[PDB]
Amino acid sequence: ERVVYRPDINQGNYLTANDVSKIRVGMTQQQVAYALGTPLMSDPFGTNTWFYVFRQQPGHEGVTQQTLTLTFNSSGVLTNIDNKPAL
Amino acid sequence: VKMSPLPTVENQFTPTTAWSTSVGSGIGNFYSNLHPALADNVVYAADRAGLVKALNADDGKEIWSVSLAPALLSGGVTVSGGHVYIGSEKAQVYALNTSDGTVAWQTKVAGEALSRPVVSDGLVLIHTSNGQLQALNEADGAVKWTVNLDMPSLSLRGESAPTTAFGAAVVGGDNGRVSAVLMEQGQMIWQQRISRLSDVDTTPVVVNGVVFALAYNGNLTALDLRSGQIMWKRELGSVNDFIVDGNRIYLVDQNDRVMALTIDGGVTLWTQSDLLHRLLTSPVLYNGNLVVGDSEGYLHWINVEDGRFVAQQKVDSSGFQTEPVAADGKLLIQAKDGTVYSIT
Amino acid sequence: AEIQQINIVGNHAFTTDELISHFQLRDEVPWWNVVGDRKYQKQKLAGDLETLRSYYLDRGYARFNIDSTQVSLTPDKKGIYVTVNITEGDQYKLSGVEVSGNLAGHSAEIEQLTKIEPGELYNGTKVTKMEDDIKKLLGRYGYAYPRVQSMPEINDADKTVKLRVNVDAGNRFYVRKIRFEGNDTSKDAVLRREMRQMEGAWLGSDLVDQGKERLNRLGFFETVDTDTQRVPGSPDQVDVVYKVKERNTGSFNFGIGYGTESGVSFQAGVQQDNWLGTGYAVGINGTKNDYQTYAELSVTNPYFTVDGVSLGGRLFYNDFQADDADLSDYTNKSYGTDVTLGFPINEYNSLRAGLGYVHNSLSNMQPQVAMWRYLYSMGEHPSTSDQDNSFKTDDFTFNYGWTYNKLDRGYFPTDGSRVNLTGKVTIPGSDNEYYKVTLDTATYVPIDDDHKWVVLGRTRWGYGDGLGGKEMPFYENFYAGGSSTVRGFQSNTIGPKAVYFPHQASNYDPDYDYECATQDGAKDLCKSDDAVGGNAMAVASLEFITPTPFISDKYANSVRTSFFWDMGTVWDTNWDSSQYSGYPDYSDPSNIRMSAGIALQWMSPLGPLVFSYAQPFKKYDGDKAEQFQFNIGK
Amino acid sequence: FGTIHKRRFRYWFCG
Amino acid sequence: FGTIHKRRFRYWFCG
Amino acid sequence: FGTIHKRRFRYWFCG
Amino acid sequence: PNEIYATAQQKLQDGNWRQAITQLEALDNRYPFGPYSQQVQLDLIYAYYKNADLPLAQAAIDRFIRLNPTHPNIDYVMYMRGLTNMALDDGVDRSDRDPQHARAAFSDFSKLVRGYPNSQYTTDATKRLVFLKDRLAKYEYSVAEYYTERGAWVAVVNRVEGMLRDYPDTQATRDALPLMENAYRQMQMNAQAEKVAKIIAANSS
Amino acid sequence: SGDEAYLEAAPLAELHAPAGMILPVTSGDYAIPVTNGSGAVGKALDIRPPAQP
Repeated sequence: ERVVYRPDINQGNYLTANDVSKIRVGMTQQQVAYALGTPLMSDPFGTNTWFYVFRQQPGHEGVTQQTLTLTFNSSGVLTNIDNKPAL
Repeated sequence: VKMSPLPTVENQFTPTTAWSTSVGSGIGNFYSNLHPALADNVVYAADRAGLVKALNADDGKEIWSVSLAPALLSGGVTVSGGHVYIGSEKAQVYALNTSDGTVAWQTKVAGEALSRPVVSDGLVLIHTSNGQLQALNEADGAVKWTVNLDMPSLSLRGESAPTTAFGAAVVGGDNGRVSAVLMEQGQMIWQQRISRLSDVDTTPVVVNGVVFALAYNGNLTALDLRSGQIMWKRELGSVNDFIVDGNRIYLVDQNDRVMALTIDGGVTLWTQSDLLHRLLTSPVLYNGNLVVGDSEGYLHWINVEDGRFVAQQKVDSSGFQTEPVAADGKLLIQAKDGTVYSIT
Repeated sequence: AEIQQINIVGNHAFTTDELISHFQLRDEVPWWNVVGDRKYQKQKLAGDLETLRSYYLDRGYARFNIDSTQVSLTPDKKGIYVTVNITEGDQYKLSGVEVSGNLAGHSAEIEQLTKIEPGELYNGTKVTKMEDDIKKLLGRYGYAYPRVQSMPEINDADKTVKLRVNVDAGNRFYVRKIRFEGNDTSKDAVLRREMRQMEGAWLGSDLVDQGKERLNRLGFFETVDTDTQRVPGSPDQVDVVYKVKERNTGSFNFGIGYGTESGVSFQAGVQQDNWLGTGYAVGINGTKNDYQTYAELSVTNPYFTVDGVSLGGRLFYNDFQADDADLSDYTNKSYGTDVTLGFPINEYNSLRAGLGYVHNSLSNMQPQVAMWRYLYSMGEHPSTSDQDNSFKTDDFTFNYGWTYNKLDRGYFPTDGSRVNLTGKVTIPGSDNEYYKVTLDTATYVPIDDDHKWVVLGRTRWGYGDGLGGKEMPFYENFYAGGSSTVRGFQSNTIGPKAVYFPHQASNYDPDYDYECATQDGAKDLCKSDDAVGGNAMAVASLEFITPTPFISDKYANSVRTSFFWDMGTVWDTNWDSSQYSGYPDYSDPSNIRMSAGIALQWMSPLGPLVFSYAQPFKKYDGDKAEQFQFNIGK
Repeated sequence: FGTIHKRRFRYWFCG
Repeated sequence: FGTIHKRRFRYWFCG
Repeated sequence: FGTIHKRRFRYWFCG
Repeated sequence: PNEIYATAQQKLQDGNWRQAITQLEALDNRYPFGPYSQQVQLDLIYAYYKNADLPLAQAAIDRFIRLNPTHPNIDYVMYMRGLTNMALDDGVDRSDRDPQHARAAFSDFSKLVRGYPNSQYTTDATKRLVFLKDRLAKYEYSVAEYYTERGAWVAVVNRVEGMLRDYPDTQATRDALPLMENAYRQMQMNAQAEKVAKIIAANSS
Repeated sequence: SGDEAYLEAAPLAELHAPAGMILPVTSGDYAIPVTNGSGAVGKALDIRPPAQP
């Protein structure tokens, strides 16, 4: 613990509880972008994978990290969803 | 750009002021149509402050006075029947009794009333600053009809007073369109353009059959009152009133030159540039000689036969801007300070 | 041409002159003073028309409309007549509000933020303020480009109006890149560490504004402004760009001379708060006379950690000889080390906690009453009849401090206040046992909405006392007078004056003046004007910052002119007026010195220059004035 | 900016 | 301050 | 009185 | 004109640039359409760049390039614009300062080498292009390094991904690949972390 | 002006793509085309403008 004031550090997309519920398999990546917003990170190394990260580091009272990994095939169809709401 | 110097002329006779007195604060530095008028051997005058005074034409003594207040009386003093009609900057047309000055009726008109009232066929005609013209009943004061003359974004201060002839009122406009309307219900017979170019017009006049009009920096034109088509044009322009008699036109132009033109084709007879850029008032005819004032107060009398000056007289220090009036052997001019001068 | 008359027709609720009084176009200009001119122009007519519209709208006249306006001019083209036709309509009161549309879950805040007192009169300015405040609230949550409209529907039976407002927050915008422009010298990390908006995160309008205001408070830049243009082709992506331009902060000067009053002089001075654009605060003062050898190095790293923890260190050495050759006159050696650690506890508050060591070596002090009180406090009993004495102390001090900084701007603040408390206390084992507290405040209250007229209240407080029977040493005394304190007085002269015992003066030469030299026949102790300062201090000043009456726009931001009124006194709380009756009472704080005058601060290329001229209208005996003063830094 | 007085040299640095 | 009797002025040496 | 404000010159010709 | 033009040429060869500005301006303002005017303006370009008149040099580049693009020595004007654009950019490393001047210099040299491959200045232009690319990559590396210090791991990933996208062959990008690895490790995505790790392993030697 | 700090800049070297994956696509806005090296450089290059009648 430290007494020094650290500002609120936020990173990534703002994943709410309802958009993660309405996202589903088999649906196209452009309408995924319409539903969820533009993903701030995507895989640059040859795979159509979108990384929806909800990173919050408020003060000294812990770090919260929800990551949603969306895998798209060559045609942009979402083939798999991977939601991890904790570290 | 410089005002011309005062011309030295040998006065054939020596005019004098029969009597003079002040009605109030007067028009002052403002620009207004307000001028005195004569009927029944008495003169009625007013100031911009709100004081309205009546004076006998022979002695110049006060007979009654009332205050309309700053009521800002803009329209000229016009007398007809038992009432006097004066327009105001506050869009009011006041009707005062000719006997004691008490108000007979007061009704708000649709716009700022600058033009001098014109009385005809039981109605009084007022042209407002916003272009549209209204006719008010002489007894009730209610507006009978309103005609919506168009208006450009920029115009000259002072609206044209309509002239009635053969049951139709011919009026100018700030867009250069002389308009003729019927007195019955205000419907429009014809309108014709006669003209940055402001194209503002002044009051027209009819001698017989043909209308005469003169727009500011436009054309002096002759139009038929029935058909409304133009007959002849001269490229002269003016905002002051002009007078017609015999076969000659007397007017003061844009640059305040005094000149005479014929009815038949508008050919000039003479022109005097001695009063160039001196702010002259509208010309009037008295004792067979043309009379004009200036902004310095020097009256100039012109012989109509060839334009020579016949008499020059220093009258008032404040100067003259409004319309002089002349009738029944008396001519009266109200200075900018409101002192009405009667000349012999 | 000029305005001959402004006329309003159809108005009945308000006087025509009262309506005109808000217009930039002036119907009349008074003769007894100059407040403008009647020069007509088209552009300001639209502004005055909009002002008239707003004036009718904020009094419940929702049905207000202007029928037409007629600009007209005299035939001689010198006068301009402007008239406006007015339909006032009835007066209405606001009967309620209704909110609809895609509120994006913020309905509980929107409805409360749009809540009204029932029966209140309609106000178009309040409607516009509500429209903008809804945008602010939605922008704080990342909805940087919302669609909001409000239309008034009017019931002509009930004489009331209803505001149906439609709100669509749109997409939540994310920032991908934050860019800095114009930082030619400042390191990018120096600007980037003042940020509160993080790259790769959802936007916060409050975060961007806080970053902008922290960059303003940093003081290294000027005209800091922001723009948040969208990334092309993306539903919700923005680039937030900070555009700044850099000033030459601080100054550096040196000087070498011969044969002056100080003899052969070599004086230098360094002060930069943004040293080489790295953010370090570096100060290198020093002089080398025949009488003084001085050097002071202070280096502070404000971001020793990424959280904003600062690590300052001050190293200094002072050696003063009152005479060159004989070395028997007054001598004062002073050297020490001072390292301090500061960290922020809040967005505007920071705390400092450091350790300070200082060594003072005194020899052949000239007898003075307060100084001798200090020596007897320390337990030493030297002889008062001669200038043969010596005293030497090593002091360890725990330096602490607290700073509150909510100023509008770093260099010439126009709003907010700054409070800076500094304190010291001696660690046990030190020779001196004392404590000191110093409080400095500066509050700026802007008089005008453009912040050109600002009133400034500066108060400077100081108090020190001994801790264990021993007294606070006189090298820690406060002084007043000069640019940094009450102006118009000679620098560091305000305060208690030394009282000299009749003593054998060292290296006495008959053709000079000495305060109680026994060679002069001084039977008793002397009243003098020699200032030694006091353990307590209270200085206050009120300044009225005004625009420079002759400057141009391009130079206005770097020149500050202000009228001021200074108040201050320095007094010695431990002085004994009973023992010394006829001599002045230096324990009395009621001798407040006052002055008023004009000051001119300038952000010159040679550094911040302050020129001042003050008249000490309240002045006491034994004190001298210096009306014109100037400072090389801040 | 630099100033040389009678056997006294001063200087100020800009930039 | 420090009184310089050799030069008749008070030398300010404090920081 | 020399001045070195990016140019070198004497403000008066002393002597 | 020539009676001072010859002396101006001799003295600009001699290096008294400060008043050489004055004689070249005296030719320019008195002979706007004179036969020597283009060469006088080019000499003004040279003296402006050699002197500390960098923004006056840039303005004169603008007012000469807008007057006549068809001048046969267009490559020299492009080269001088690139040189002065880098001169506004710049023993302490200053690559972490404002990179807009360096980016403008890179664009100027790139359009120079694309338009005029056979010019004598193209080799120096390409070497300066390499240096400017390295400097921009180092600026982006400095931003990524600060974001690693701060803890904005998404910002680190995006910045270094942009570095691979825009400056793939630079030493700063090769050095900042571990920043991508560390950011992926901190965000607990080992799938991307090991991929960046083997990117590094494929280029560490 | 006149500095030569750009001469000792590190030469560019393209990154090798390991098997089973593809490097991110390169933006061509910062590409340097290959050019003949038969030219002067640094102090050897003539900075003065070329003479013309």
